Amino acid sequence: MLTDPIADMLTRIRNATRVYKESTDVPASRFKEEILRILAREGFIKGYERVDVDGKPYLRVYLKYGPRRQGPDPRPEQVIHHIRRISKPGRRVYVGVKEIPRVRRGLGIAILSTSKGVLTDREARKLGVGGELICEVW
Amino acid sequence: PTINQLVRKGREKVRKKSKVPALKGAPFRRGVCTVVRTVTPKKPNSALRKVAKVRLTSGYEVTAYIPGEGHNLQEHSVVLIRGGRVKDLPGVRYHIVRGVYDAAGVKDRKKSRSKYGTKKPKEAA
Amino acid sequence: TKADQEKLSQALARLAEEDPTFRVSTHPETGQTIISGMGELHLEIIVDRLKREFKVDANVGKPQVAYRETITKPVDVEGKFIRQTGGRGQYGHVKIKVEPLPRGSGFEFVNAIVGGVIPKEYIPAVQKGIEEAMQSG
RNA sequence: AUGUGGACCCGCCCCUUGGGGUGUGUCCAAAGGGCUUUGCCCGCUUCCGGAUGGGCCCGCGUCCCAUCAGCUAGUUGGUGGGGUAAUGGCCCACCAAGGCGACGACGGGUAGCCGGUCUGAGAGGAUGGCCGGCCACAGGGGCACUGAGACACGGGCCCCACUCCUACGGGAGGCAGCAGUUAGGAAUCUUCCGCAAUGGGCGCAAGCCUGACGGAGCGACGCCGCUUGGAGGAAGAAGCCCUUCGGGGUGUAAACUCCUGAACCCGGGACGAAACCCCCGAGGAGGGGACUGACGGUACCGGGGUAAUAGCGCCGGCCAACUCCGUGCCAGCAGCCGCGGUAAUACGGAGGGCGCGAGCGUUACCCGGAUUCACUGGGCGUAAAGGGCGUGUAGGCGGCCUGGGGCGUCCCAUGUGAAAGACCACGGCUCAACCGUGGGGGAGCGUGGGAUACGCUCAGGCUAGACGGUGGGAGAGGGUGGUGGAAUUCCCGGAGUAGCGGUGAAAUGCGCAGAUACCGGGAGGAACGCCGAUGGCGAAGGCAGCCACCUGGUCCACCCGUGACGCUGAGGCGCGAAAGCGUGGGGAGCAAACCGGAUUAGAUACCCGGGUAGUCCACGCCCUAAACGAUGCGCGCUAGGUCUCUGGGUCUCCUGGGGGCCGAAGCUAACG
RNA sequence: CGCGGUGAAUACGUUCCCGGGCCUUGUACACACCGCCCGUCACGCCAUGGGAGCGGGCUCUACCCGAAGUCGCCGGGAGCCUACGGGCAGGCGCCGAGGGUAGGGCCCGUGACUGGGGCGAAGUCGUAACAAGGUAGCUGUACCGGAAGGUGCGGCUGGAUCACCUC
RNA sequence: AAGGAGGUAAAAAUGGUAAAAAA
RNA sequence: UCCCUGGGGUGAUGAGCUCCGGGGAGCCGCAGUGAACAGGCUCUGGCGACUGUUUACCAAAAACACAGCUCUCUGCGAACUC
RNA sequence: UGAACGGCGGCCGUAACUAUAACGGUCCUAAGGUAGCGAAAUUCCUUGUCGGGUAAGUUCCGACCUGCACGAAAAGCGUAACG
Repeated sequence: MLTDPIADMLTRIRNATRVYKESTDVPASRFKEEILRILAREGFIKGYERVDVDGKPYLRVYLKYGPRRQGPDPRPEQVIHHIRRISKPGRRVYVGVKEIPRVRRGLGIAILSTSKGVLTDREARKLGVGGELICEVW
Repeated sequence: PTINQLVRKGREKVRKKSKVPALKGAPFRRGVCTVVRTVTPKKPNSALRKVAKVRLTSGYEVTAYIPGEGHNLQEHSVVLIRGGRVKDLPGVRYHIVRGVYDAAGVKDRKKSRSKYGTKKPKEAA
Repeated sequence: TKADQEKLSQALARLAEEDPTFRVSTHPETGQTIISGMGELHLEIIVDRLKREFKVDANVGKPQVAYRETITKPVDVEGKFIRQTGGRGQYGHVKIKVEPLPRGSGFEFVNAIVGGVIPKEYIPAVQKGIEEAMQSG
């Protein structure tokens, strides 16, 4: 089935990030490779590779965490706080130069797919090329 | 309503009703009148409040109230159809003003002389 | 019908505002605004101007009178409300003597307890229904 | 006539919608006036080019009601005509059936549109008056004419009203131009001055019309600036508010003090306007002199100098500010909640204090808070809300991979977006309100190139979705025909007799005319005991003895096939508890409506004896609900313990699909 | 009221009667069951639907008459110019504002009478719902009743616990 | 035998009593 | 009146003869289906549903009839009827 | 046994202006007229009261209902088509 394996991925991400499981798998595609590329490239996930399950190409992602605090329960804090799919298959966003997010007023990242490949906020802004606003993460 | 359904139909705008149709954009109308009576507010009151029927100058029999204590009015006055109900007289919309073409406020008033007629208490001393 | 009435009130709205004189004042006890003035031919011709160029259909009537009334004798009856209903009753056996007096005095009743029967909450209320059953003879 | 040229016609070269040339043949011109006259000024004739406004056309955006669903025969199209500056049926004729519509046609309510404007962080909502652009109207309607231009506000014709002048034969008139009357409404002004400045029409100029324009008047209607005073001034007079009789307040406020100095008096006194004009040169460029103010002697400059208006909402929480008498659910205030029903901080008065001050409250209209029609920015287990459930159209959207497209999209070049306002900057009036000037940001579509990441387009391909093959499998899953027993009422038979029945108690009831009870055989209908369950199947409503027939739904194993055939599905489709309806058959039990009985004040009800519709069959119609998992469907993801039904496997275990409960995380306002 | 001489029976048990306490539970109750709370009939006020119809605004079609004017043609036994070709005046013909007649369609105003709804310190009658509300509630429905309501067929929990078969 | 939960049988002769209100 | 023209028939698929038809201009009066046959129309109640039948010789109707409905009698030697 | 002949009551009181009577009492009988229609081919008072229609309307349509003396198959109601 699927209607955006992309969003289902970002979702499985949210899953792992919340349930705290060192890694999680998500099927093979160029675009997701680009995404996870961005993620690892900005100190978020823990890495990825072209794997296989049952004879079916997949793409697994290992993900980051932080230190274990005391007091209010042992729960260690998160690095990949949250991600939201912005340009849904109905919200086909088409940002450009003067546009483009500023994600948590400073930090964050705008993941956007443009004329020349998959660029981030500061990136695509610097490149002076825009396109679809994939998702947001911080 | 998934973007699509919102695009096709839409989300209809509030739309008022004017809970005070003195109408014409006119909130001051030339209150003729008929009847006086009394009536009462809910559970713990009892007073007077007229009913001034006014006819405005375009329709409506309303129930024009008054500015309270100190009236004469009889049956014309030009009760200036105003606007504002209370927990009394199931109407109290479109009040009366004093000064207008009749009433000129309470015989001796020291505050609400912005409706209650009385000019400038020039007690000559 | 009183629809033509406030209409004729506009008529006055240019009658009692052109010729000072007359007084268009309504008797309290009865309806109908009294057109008062100083002259037979006065009111007659003002009335001419009415059906003439203001055209009003009002069968020009005789002025009514403020009728009151009373009695002429001492009466004693039983005001017994021997009526239970749901259990709450609300019953009242009142025993009044009534006395009448001169055309011009005023209104009188007396704090008249035979000793101390009827509650003192009725003293300012048992007379009300007396004063109440008096607005209509 | 004169004919550079323009116009048509048939050809011809180039074009490409009627663009430009060209070969033949015919048509058209002209106005002259002035004078310093042999030359020029002003105008005239024929065409081409610009300057300038518009005509037509498309693209595009453009209020609401679906309770407005169909609309159209000048209607959609052509050929051939007519007309306009001209494309086109806009109109003639002739003709082929088409022209629009849920992308909301047709209808009708409503409405001038914009550059702009107020509010909200913004998205946007509402708005369009002064001003600037485009439109439309001329009392309503038709209508041409004139002409460069009109269907023409102070031009024409006609009908319609409507009002006026007359001698009543006849005739006139349009303030939606400008001041001013009246109707109207809560409300919107002077029956004014000058063409001095600019601008328009005409004249060679001098100049002329201009209620355009440029000025005063009136209204706190808006915004701006501004005086009513400074400074000394009491343990603080008195006047008045309050009190525990000590005082507290009012208030340096006042008075007394000195200082300045609105208003006002005298004097002088503007910019706003230098061109036009005559004069040297040539009538050109240039040079000189001279004329030209409505406001008004107002602005302003100098001097003389008077302390010289203060109000409006409020003091119950939102909302900043309380004390005293009265008033007593009365008089009354109130946007909300409410407050007073005889000691009101909400009424009403009086001192004080909160706010604002040439102003303050009131109402009305609009935007916000209202994230309270949510795009930013919401929701549908129980608050408002899943459509009773499956079907399917269009539509919406869409799996992995290669490459072509370059439509959506992104990039910079670039046209326009006027002016004005919005912003900053500089400036003008002695500040501001207000205006002078420079410059950039600017949506937006046009045109150029450029990127191809993503949707989509194109060709080819893959298996993870979907589907099919084969093979086993579970079931009260439906349509039909058949058949077993139990058990209720009933018919004949037989045997027996003092009651049964029924209930909280009783009674109506049936009974010696032989009932309730038991034995023998027959009738007939409807529903299935145990199994059997907290279970099974089904899309929902539903399904229960068992035989057989036809028949859908689905499950697992094998990886054999196809190759995205996909999820949902506004309408349309079908379906359906029980009741109910119709045309017929049938009725044992059952039972509303109806009757009796008891009961209670009442018993039209529950409780008792009867009895009907109906509950059954076929066929048709109705199609509703707590149709309830109150939870739409499809995919993937996020702990596991356990109870169980079914599919496969050598099996104290795994694994696929289901059915209950528990409880990670997570969610909720909470129960969950 | 207080004080004393004599001097018992009998309590197994919690089956049922009275009450309190505690826990559970239900809840629409909150000076709170001496609570709340629905429906007719009654009095008044306010729109509203309906209603023999009346009134009216817009618009719809077919047809009768038809001004000015454009256009089309004729200029004929005749009018005037004719620069004779024509022109002008005029003549008939098209469309045509307007009124007329009949029949629609839509909307508002409206009217004896009539349904219902709201409201208004306490009306009369009953007590259904909320504790099994004293008959478990609630609903689809069909018949009934002064009215709330009743009841058969069905369905639904937002219904029911000594203690009966499991989780 | 503990709870908690899931489907079956139980148990009320009748009850009318108002109200502006007091914090 | 005059010009134009379409198909059925008969004969042959036409001349003739026939049937039914369409268009365009044109002529005259008071009016052209020129005379004779030839329907006034609409609104709204009442009863009867409906076409009908009946008192020849006063009635045509709301009376009777009617298709339809219930009720009952009839087991064949029907019941009913003479 | 009532789509068999038939019949299908009366009086007293009671609604916090009044008027009304859902409501209680009460003698009677076999049982007290349910639905629908109603000044009717039925209504005496009657030319009832109201509304429309008209210059005026005992006629007429519509409506109210104290039905002298409508009403269930001697049927009640209503109905397009015919008369």
